[PDB]
Amino acid sequence: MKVILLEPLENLGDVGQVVDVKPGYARNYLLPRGLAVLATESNLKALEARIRAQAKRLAERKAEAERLKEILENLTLTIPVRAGETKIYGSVTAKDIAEALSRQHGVTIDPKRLALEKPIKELGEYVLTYKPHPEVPIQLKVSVVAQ
Amino acid sequence: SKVCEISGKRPIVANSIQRRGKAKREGGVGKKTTGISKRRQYPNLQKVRVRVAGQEITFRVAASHIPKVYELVERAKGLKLEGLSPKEIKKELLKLL
RNA sequence: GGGCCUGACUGCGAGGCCUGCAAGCCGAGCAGGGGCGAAAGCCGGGCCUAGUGAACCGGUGGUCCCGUGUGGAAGGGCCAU
RNA sequence: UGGUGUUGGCUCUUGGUCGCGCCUGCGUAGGAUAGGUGGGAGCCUGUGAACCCCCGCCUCCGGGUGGGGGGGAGGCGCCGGUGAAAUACCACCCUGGCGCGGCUGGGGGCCUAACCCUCGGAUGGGGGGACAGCGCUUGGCGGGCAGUUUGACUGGGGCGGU
RNA sequence: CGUAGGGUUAGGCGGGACCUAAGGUGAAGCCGAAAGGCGUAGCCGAAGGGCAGCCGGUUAAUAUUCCGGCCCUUCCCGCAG
RNA sequence: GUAGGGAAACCGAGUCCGAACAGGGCGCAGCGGCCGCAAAGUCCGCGGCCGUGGACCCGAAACCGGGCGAGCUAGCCCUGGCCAGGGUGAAGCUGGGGUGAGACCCAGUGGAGGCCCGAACCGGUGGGGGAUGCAAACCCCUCGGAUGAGCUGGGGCUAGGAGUGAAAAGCUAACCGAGCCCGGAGAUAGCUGGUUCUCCCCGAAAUGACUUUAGGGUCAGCCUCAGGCG
RNA sequence: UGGUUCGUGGAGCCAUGGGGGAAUCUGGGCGGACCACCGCCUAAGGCUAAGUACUCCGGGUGACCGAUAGCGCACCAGUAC
RNA sequence: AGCCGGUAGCGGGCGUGGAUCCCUGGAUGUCCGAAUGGGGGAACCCGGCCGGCGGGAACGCCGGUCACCGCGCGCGCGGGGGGAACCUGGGGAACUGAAACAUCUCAGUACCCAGAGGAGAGGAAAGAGAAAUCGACUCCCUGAGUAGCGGCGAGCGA
Ligand SMILES: [Mg+2]
Ligand SMILES: [Mg+2]
Ligand SMILES: [Mg+2]
Ligand SMILES: [Mg+2]
Ligand SMILES: [Mg+2]
Ligand SMILES: [Mg+2]
Ligand SMILES: [Mg+2]
Ligand SMILES: [Mg+2]
Ligand SMILES: [Mg+2]
Ligand SMILES: [Mg+2]
Ligand SMILES: [Mg+2]
Ligand SMILES: [Mg+2]
Ligand SMILES: [Mg+2]
Ligand SMILES: [Mg+2]
Ligand SMILES: [Mg+2]
Ligand SMILES: [Mg+2]
Ligand SMILES: [Mg+2]
Ligand SMILES: [Mg+2]
Ligand SMILES: [Mg+2]
Ligand SMILES: [Mg+2]
Ligand SMILES: [Mg+2]
Ligand SMILES: [Mg+2]
Ligand SMILES: [Mg+2]
Ligand SMILES: [Mg+2]
Ligand SMILES: [Mg+2]
Ligand SMILES: [Mg+2]
Ligand SMILES: [Mg+2]
Ligand SMILES: [Mg+2]
Ligand SMILES: [Mg+2]
Ligand SMILES: [Mg+2]
Ligand SMILES: [Mg+2]
Ligand SMILES: [Mg+2]
Ligand SMILES: [Mg+2]
Ligand SMILES: [Mg+2]
Ligand SMILES: [Mg+2]
Ligand SMILES: [Mg+2]
Ligand SMILES: [Mg+2]
Ligand SMILES: [Mg+2]
Ligand SMILES: [Mg+2]
Ligand SMILES: [Mg+2]
Ligand SMILES: [Mg+2]
Ligand SMILES: [Mg+2]
Ligand SMILES: [Mg+2]
Ligand SMILES: [Mg+2]
Ligand SMILES: [Mg+2]
Ligand SMILES: [Mg+2]
Ligand SMILES: [Mg+2]
Ligand SMILES: [Mg+2]
Ligand SMILES: [Mg+2]
Ligand SMILES: [Mg+2]
Ligand SMILES: [Mg+2]
Ligand SMILES: [Mg+2]
Ligand SMILES: [Mg+2]
Ligand SMILES: [Mg+2]
Ligand SMILES: [Mg+2]
Ligand SMILES: [Mg+2]
Ligand SMILES: [Mg+2]
Ligand SMILES: [Mg+2]
Ligand SMILES: [Mg+2]
Ligand SMILES: [Mg+2]
Ligand SMILES: [Mg+2]
Ligand SMILES: [Mg+2]
Ligand SMILES: [Mg+2]
Ligand SMILES: [Mg+2]
Ligand SMILES: [Mg+2]
Ligand SMILES: [Mg+2]
Ligand SMILES: [Mg+2]
Ligand SMILES: [Mg+2]
Ligand SMILES: [Mg+2]
Ligand SMILES: [Mg+2]
Ligand SMILES: [Mg+2]
Ligand SMILES: [Mg+2]
Ligand SMILES: [Mg+2]
Ligand SMILES: [Mg+2]
Ligand SMILES: [Mg+2]
Ligand SMILES: [Mg+2]
Ligand SMILES: [Mg+2]
Ligand SMILES: [Mg+2]
Ligand SMILES: [Mg+2]
Ligand SMILES: [Mg+2]
Ligand SMILES: [Mg+2]
Ligand SMILES: [Mg+2]
Ligand SMILES: [Mg+2]
Ligand SMILES: [Mg+2]
Ligand SMILES: [Mg+2]
Ligand SMILES: [Mg+2]
Ligand SMILES: [Mg+2]
Ligand SMILES: [Mg+2]
Ligand SMILES: [Mg+2]
Ligand SMILES: [Mg+2]
Ligand SMILES: [Mg+2]
Ligand SMILES: [Mg+2]
Ligand SMILES: [Mg+2]
Ligand SMILES: [Mg+2]
Ligand SMILES: [Mg+2]
Ligand SMILES: [Mg+2]
Ligand SMILES: [Mg+2]
Ligand SMILES: [Mg+2]
Ligand SMILES: [Mg+2]
Ligand SMILES: [Mg+2]
Ligand SMILES: [Mg+2]
Ligand SMILES: [Mg+2]
Ligand SMILES: [Mg+2]
Ligand SMILES: [Mg+2]
Ligand SMILES: [Mg+2]
Ligand SMILES: [Mg+2]
Ligand SMILES: [Mg+2]
Ligand SMILES: [Mg+2]
Ligand SMILES: [Mg+2]
Ligand SMILES: [Mg+2]
Ligand SMILES: [Mg+2]
Ligand SMILES: [Mg+2]
Ligand SMILES: [Mg+2]
Ligand SMILES: [Mg+2]
Ligand SMILES: [Mg+2]
Ligand SMILES: [Mg+2]
Ligand SMILES: [Mg+2]
Ligand SMILES: [Mg+2]
Ligand SMILES: [Mg+2]
Ligand SMILES: [Mg+2]
Ligand SMILES: [Mg+2]
Ligand SMILES: [Mg+2]
Ligand SMILES: [Mg+2]
Ligand SMILES: [Mg+2]
Ligand SMILES: [Mg+2]
Ligand SMILES: [Mg+2]
Ligand SMILES: [Mg+2]
Ligand SMILES: [Mg+2]
Ligand SMILES: [Mg+2]
Ligand SMILES: [Mg+2]
Ligand SMILES: [Mg+2]
Ligand SMILES: [Mg+2]
Ligand SMILES: [Mg+2]
Ligand SMILES: [Mg+2]
Ligand SMILES: [Mg+2]
Ligand SMILES: [Mg+2]
Ligand SMILES: [Mg+2]
Ligand SMILES: [Mg+2]
Ligand SMILES: [Mg+2]
Ligand SMILES: [Mg+2]
Ligand SMILES: [Mg+2]
Ligand SMILES: [Mg+2]
Ligand SMILES: [Mg+2]
Ligand SMILES: [Mg+2]
Ligand SMILES: [Mg+2]
Ligand SMILES: [Mg+2]
Ligand SMILES: [Mg+2]
Ligand SMILES: [Mg+2]
Ligand SMILES: [Mg+2]
Ligand SMILES: [Mg+2]
Ligand SMILES: [Mg+2]
Ligand SMILES: [Mg+2]
Ligand SMILES: [Mg+2]
Ligand SMILES: [Mg+2]
Ligand SMILES: [Mg+2]
Ligand SMILES: [Mg+2]
Ligand SMILES: [Mg+2]
Ligand SMILES: [Mg+2]
Ligand SMILES: [Mg+2]
Ligand SMILES: [Mg+2]
Ligand SMILES: [Mg+2]
Ligand SMILES: [Mg+2]
Ligand SMILES: [Mg+2]
Ligand SMILES: [Mg+2]
Ligand SMILES: [Mg+2]
Ligand SMILES: [Mg+2]
Ligand SMILES: [Mg+2]
Ligand SMILES: [Mg+2]
Ligand SMILES: [Mg+2]
Ligand SMILES: [Mg+2]
Ligand SMILES: [Mg+2]
Ligand SMILES: [Mg+2]
Ligand SMILES: [Mg+2]
Ligand SMILES: [Mg+2]
Ligand SMILES: [Mg+2]
Ligand SMILES: [Mg+2]
Ligand SMILES: [Mg+2]
Ligand SMILES: [Mg+2]
Ligand SMILES: [Mg+2]
Ligand SMILES: [Mg+2]
Ligand SMILES: [Mg+2]
Ligand SMILES: [Mg+2]
Ligand SMILES: [Mg+2]
Ligand SMILES: [Mg+2]
Ligand SMILES: [Mg+2]
Ligand SMILES: [Mg+2]
Ligand SMILES: [Mg+2]
Ligand SMILES: [Mg+2]
Ligand SMILES: [Mg+2]
Ligand SMILES: [Mg+2]
Ligand SMILES: [Mg+2]
Ligand SMILES: [Mg+2]
Ligand SMILES: [Mg+2]
Ligand SMILES: [Mg+2]
Ligand SMILES: [Mg+2]
Ligand SMILES: [Mg+2]
Ligand SMILES: [Mg+2]
Ligand SMILES: [Mg+2]
Ligand SMILES: [Mg+2]
Ligand SMILES: [Mg+2]
Ligand SMILES: [Mg+2]
Ligand SMILES: [Mg+2]
Ligand SMILES: [Mg+2]
Ligand SMILES: [Mg+2]
Ligand SMILES: [Mg+2]
Ligand SMILES: [Mg+2]
Ligand SMILES: [Mg+2]
Ligand SMILES: [Mg+2]
Ligand SMILES: [Mg+2]
Ligand SMILES: [Mg+2]
Repeated sequence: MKVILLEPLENLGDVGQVVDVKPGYARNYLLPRGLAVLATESNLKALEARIRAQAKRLAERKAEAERLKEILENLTLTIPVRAGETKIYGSVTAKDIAEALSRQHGVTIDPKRLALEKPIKELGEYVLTYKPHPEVPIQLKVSVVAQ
Repeated sequence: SKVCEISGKRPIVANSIQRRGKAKREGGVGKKTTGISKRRQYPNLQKVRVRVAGQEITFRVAASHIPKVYELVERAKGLKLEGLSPKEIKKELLKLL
């Protein structure tokens, strides 16, 4: 008897998957405990539409990001800071890089998304990765400069 | 013993025929009927309990239509069934046939 | 008692015995293919009268007759048992 | 009372089987243990040879195969010995056996949720539990009950006889 | 016996507007081809439980029933506590 | 009806068996003067007999269906009631005695019991009577039980292959080895009985064979009618 | 298992109590086991006048009865009993 | 043109201003009965709610209303019970016949039950069955006692 699993189930199968069990098992355990549903045509349709709808919003995020590879990766964020020689008096934070990135070049970003362990404290040419989606890692080139 | 609430299968009467002797097809003289008496063949009725609308509905149904009970439960989702009595749920369920 | 043989025939069968029926019995002759005999001829089991069982159902060998739209097949018929 | 439905989960042990990894085969004769039928005239080796020792495993008592370590540029064919068929190397398939697996049949254990019982309390607890019950089907026991049969002749009938 | 006419008077007797018994019936619920069979509650069900009337007089014919005398029950309303 | 023969294919005044041009089975063939007459055959009427129906009428004992009955009787259930009078005198208890204590013994008291006698009441032993009764089970005399497995009123439940039964196949509404009513139903009856006006002609049989047959049948024999023969 | 003429038969068809269990016209059922060929038909939803049956009722008509007949009842009968 | 039923009588009335009588419609219609407020030994008993009567609160009477089941959003609709035969469906004997009897027969009859209705059933091919055919169903004639079925018996019979 074909049922659609609603959960991962030890050596039976994975959530969303279509497996074959003895009718007894399905009727008197699986179904009553919410763990699965009959592979009817009508709810086979539905599982298909979910697979379909998830796959839309996923490949639609792997596009919202890839497009944000195009806005960045094709610029340099330039940050003037009061500094002397190479060491800065204050510092450039990710929270700063973001609030910078909005003012010039327009793009809004999430500070917290940016891979910056400790606030930058030296002038120079920095390459900082963004990660707005796993698998879609962005290169943000940031020139921290004096005056 | 009795009636399937789903299929309508009822007890039927059948003869029980007792025979003797060797079939012709096996080279025998032929079969002789040594008795015919009436008997009944009952549907294989069993209980299926189902929760529908948080109520426990139970059906007496021939084993062949055990899957038709669950199919009814499915068609039940489109229904405004809560608050009803289990007599009332079963009526709605049944009406879906 | 001996020799050769398989007529302990196949297809029939005039005419009878007996007889409520159904049975039972005897049977010359013709044809086919044979046996014995030089031949005449004899031989369709046994000197004779008991040693038996209708029909139904079924088995087996044969025939190749019927075959449920058609060709087959199933199943039957027919002859023998 | 067998099969099957209602009827499920895990496991162990056995049996069937397919899917793999595999190993496995000892007549005269021929080096050594030659399973078939082809591909085959070459293969292998720092993916470390000839050979030295210890363990496993079947053991025709001759070995075979599987491992560990030195040595670490060597070994077997084709030819021919050769027998029915002959050697390196790659297959497709057997004899038998092993371990993984599927798919299953039989037994054993355990589980719970079908089903049954039960609990002032009940979308729950407890107990039995895939048994029992109940459907269909198999064969059996079965004067508890049912329908019947149980001859004729005859110095009456029976008994005897026929 | 035929025809006619008369005659049976209750808050207190009996039964009902009270209770339950066996049993019956029967929401719930269970079962059964149909008819129908069961079934805790409940309801019904009495010669059991409960409940207030005694004595006398009177009629042709009724009387714990009418009358007389002496007693009593429940319900409604009210007043008082 | 006009074609039959053959299991059939099939052939056809033939056909079947058969090798058969054999043999056989079963089949095939009007009167008068083209006219009329008759006729195969077939339709209708009438009559005899046959088959199927209840089939000439009446009669079972029984079988089956569905109902009606426990106001009789049997058992049980609920709730009530009844059992004169008399007798015997269990346990216990008290006191006395006994003993180490006891058992136990005696007396009084007590009032047990499918105990006794005997009415009511319940029975029905023996005898007599009754016998078209007083009575479809009675009467008289006698006799059993009579605190119990007692008797009894009211209210209930159990029934037909079923109930109920201290068991007799008893009882279940005056006949129970399977209740009664209605139905199947006009069961069946190879048996018994009955079978209705008149005249006229003829006129048997009671045997043989066979028969779950023997007092019933089939055939034959024997009777009768019509047609033909002579 | 039933239905059919079909009683297990060579037993199809229609129906279905049990088990198993599809497909959507290149689908399916059928033409008497089965197979092929050739055909017929479209299952698993429902309705549908009329032509047909009957006679409590009304009427018409009898080679039907005529009070033991004709209905059980001509009548106060499903009565008395 | 008579009339106040059978039904005369006593004792009274009515009718050509159209009676009695006949037909149609309507009104009234105690109680019981499916019986339905509840009970019950049918034709009796006992209630709730609203309204009314009486002096009326007790008590009693009058009118209205109150069973259960099904279907549809408490309210609507419907059901229930009867009917001589006929009809369908669900169940379903036996005597008897087989000159015994079991299969078979009787017979899917008798009968019980449910359901309908003036009829009911069936009905518009997943048919027939051999015709290159027919064209729903029902009913009559015929096909035919054929085909077949059958302890290949008795019989049964498309
Ligand atoms: Mg059987
Ligand atoms: Mg056979
Ligand atoms: Mg054969
Ligand atoms: Mg037979
Ligand atoms: Mg279940
Ligand atoms: Mg099934
Ligand atoms: Mg199934
Ligand atoms: Mg010679
Ligand atoms: Mg002769
Ligand atoms: Mg003769
Ligand atoms: Mg010669
Ligand atoms: Mg010769
Ligand atoms: Mg010679
Ligand atoms: Mg001769
Ligand atoms: Mg001799
Ligand atoms: Mg002899
Ligand atoms: Mg016979
Ligand atoms: Mg015979
Ligand atoms: Mg034969
Ligand atoms: Mg054919
Ligand atoms: Mg042929
Ligand atoms: Mg055919
Ligand atoms: Mg061919
Ligand atoms: Mg041919
Ligand atoms: Mg062949
Ligand atoms: Mg043959
Ligand atoms: Mg043959
Ligand atoms: Mg022969
Ligand atoms: Mg011959
Ligand atoms: Mg069994
Ligand atoms: Mg099982
Ligand atoms: Mg356990
Ligand atoms: Mg447990
Ligand atoms: Mg449990
Ligand atoms: Mg346990
Ligand atoms: Mg089991
Ligand atoms: Mg069950
Ligand atoms: Mg089986
Ligand atoms: Mg059996
Ligand atoms: Mg017996
Ligand atoms: Mg026996
Ligand atoms: Mg009989
Ligand atoms: Mg015998
Ligand atoms: Mg006998
Ligand atoms: Mg006897
Ligand atoms: Mg005998
Ligand atoms: Mg005798
Ligand atoms: Mg004698
Ligand atoms: Mg005699
Ligand atoms: Mg004699
Ligand atoms: Mg004598
Ligand atoms: Mg004598
Ligand atoms: Mg004898
Ligand atoms: Mg003798
Ligand atoms: Mg008088
Ligand atoms: Mg008074
Ligand atoms: Mg009183
Ligand atoms: Mg009152
Ligand atoms: Mg009362
Ligand atoms: Mg009460
Ligand atoms: Mg009851
Ligand atoms: Mg009760
Ligand atoms: Mg009360
Ligand atoms: Mg009382
Ligand atoms: Mg009292
Ligand atoms: Mg009182
Ligand atoms: Mg007083
Ligand atoms: Mg008096
Ligand atoms: Mg008086
Ligand atoms: Mg007074
Ligand atoms: Mg006060
Ligand atoms: Mg001839
Ligand atoms: Mg001739
Ligand atoms: Mg003529
Ligand atoms: Mg005759
Ligand atoms: Mg008749
Ligand atoms: Mg007659
Ligand atoms: Mg006659
Ligand atoms: Mg009679
Ligand atoms: Mg009798
Ligand atoms: Mg009998
Ligand atoms: Mg009997
Ligand atoms: Mg009876
Ligand atoms: Mg009865
Ligand atoms: Mg009594
Ligand atoms: Mg009594
Ligand atoms: Mg008492
Ligand atoms: Mg008493
Ligand atoms: Mg006494
Ligand atoms: Mg006394
Ligand atoms: Mg006394
Ligand atoms: Mg004392
Ligand atoms: Mg003392
Ligand atoms: Mg004493
Ligand atoms: Mg005493
Ligand atoms: Mg005394
Ligand atoms: Mg005594
Ligand atoms: Mg005594
Ligand atoms: Mg006395
Ligand atoms: Mg007294
Ligand atoms: Mg007595
Ligand atoms: Mg006496
Ligand atoms: Mg005496
Ligand atoms: Mg006496
Ligand atoms: Mg006497
Ligand atoms: Mg006397
Ligand atoms: Mg007497
Ligand atoms: Mg006396
Ligand atoms: Mg005395
Ligand atoms: Mg006495
Ligand atoms: Mg005495
Ligand atoms: Mg006594
Ligand atoms: Mg006494
Ligand atoms: Mg006494
Ligand atoms: Mg006594
Ligand atoms: Mg007593
Ligand atoms: Mg009593
Ligand atoms: Mg009584
Ligand atoms: Mg009593
Ligand atoms: Mg009883
Ligand atoms: Mg009873
Ligand atoms: Mg009764
Ligand atoms: Mg009886
Ligand atoms: Mg008996
Ligand atoms: Mg009987
Ligand atoms: Mg009994
Ligand atoms: Mg007794
Ligand atoms: Mg006896
Ligand atoms: Mg009686
Ligand atoms: Mg009696
Ligand atoms: Mg009897
Ligand atoms: Mg009686
Ligand atoms: Mg009746
Ligand atoms: Mg009859
Ligand atoms: Mg009759
Ligand atoms: Mg008889
Ligand atoms: Mg006569
Ligand atoms: Mg004479
Ligand atoms: Mg004689
Ligand atoms: Mg004789
Ligand atoms: Mg003889
Ligand atoms: Mg004979
Ligand atoms: Mg006789
Ligand atoms: Mg004769
Ligand atoms: Mg003569
Ligand atoms: Mg003459
Ligand atoms: Mg079948
Ligand atoms: Mg049949
Ligand atoms: Mg046959
Ligand atoms: Mg068939
Ligand atoms: Mg089925
Ligand atoms: Mg097609
Ligand atoms: Mg297909
Ligand atoms: Mg089909
Ligand atoms: Mg088929
Ligand atoms: Mg076919
Ligand atoms: Mg067809
Ligand atoms: Mg067709
Ligand atoms: Mg219809
Ligand atoms: Mg029309
Ligand atoms: Mg019509
Ligand atoms: Mg008519
Ligand atoms: Mg009339
Ligand atoms: Mg006249
Ligand atoms: Mg008269
Ligand atoms: Mg009369
Ligand atoms: Mg007269
Ligand atoms: Mg009349
Ligand atoms: Mg009369
Ligand atoms: Mg009268
Ligand atoms: Mg008058
Ligand atoms: Mg006058
Ligand atoms: Mg006058
Ligand atoms: Mg006028
Ligand atoms: Mg009117
Ligand atoms: Mg009134
Ligand atoms: Mg009424
Ligand atoms: Mg009422
Ligand atoms: Mg009522
Ligand atoms: Mg009021
Ligand atoms: Mg007043
Ligand atoms: Mg008032
Ligand atoms: Mg008033
Ligand atoms: Mg009122
Ligand atoms: Mg009222
Ligand atoms: Mg009804
Ligand atoms: Mg009706
Ligand atoms: Mg029927
Ligand atoms: Mg039905
Ligand atoms: Mg039936
Ligand atoms: Mg019927
Ligand atoms: Mg029966
Ligand atoms: Mg019979
Ligand atoms: Mg009869
Ligand atoms: Mg007959
Ligand atoms: Mg007989
Ligand atoms: Mg007979
Ligand atoms: Mg007999
Ligand atoms: Mg019989
Ligand atoms: Mg008959
Ligand atoms: Mg029949
Ligand atoms: Mg009838
Ligand atoms: Mg009706
Ligand atoms: Mg009509
Ligand atoms: Mg119609
Ligand atoms: Mg209709
Ligand atoms: Mg259509
Ligand atoms: Mg014809
Ligand atoms: Mg025959
Ligand atoms: Mg028949």
